[PDB]
Amino acid sequence: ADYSVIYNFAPFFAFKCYGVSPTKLNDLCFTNVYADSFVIRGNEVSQIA
Amino acid sequence: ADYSVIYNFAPFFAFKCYGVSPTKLNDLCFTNVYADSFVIRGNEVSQIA
Ligand SMILES: *[C@@H]1O[C@H](CO)[C@@H](O)[C@H](O)[C@H]1NC(C)=O
Repeated sequence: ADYSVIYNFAPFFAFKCYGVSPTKLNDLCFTNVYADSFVIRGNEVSQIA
Repeated sequence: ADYSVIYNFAPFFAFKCYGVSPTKLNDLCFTNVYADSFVIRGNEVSQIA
């Protein structure tokens, strides 16, 4: 997993991580990763938390 | 030093201060001030910390 290339795919501003830090994702080793994708409204982004 | 005129020079939103507060900068008296200027990408601003 190379998390330093994600910035080259989408025009977002910054991550928002809860249990870890965005800069420390290149050192830890996990068991499985899951990715969920969808489209919502502008003011409903704060509800994903 | 008058830090209330800085808002009239650049179209930024707000300060981001770490050791002090932006509203209390008119009272303290320092020894020297340094200013560094450059241009970076949009998503690399969060790395200046
Ligand atoms: C720096 O500040 C103004 C904005 O108030 C800018 O338009 C201009 O390039 C500079 N000021 C002058 C007098 O040139």
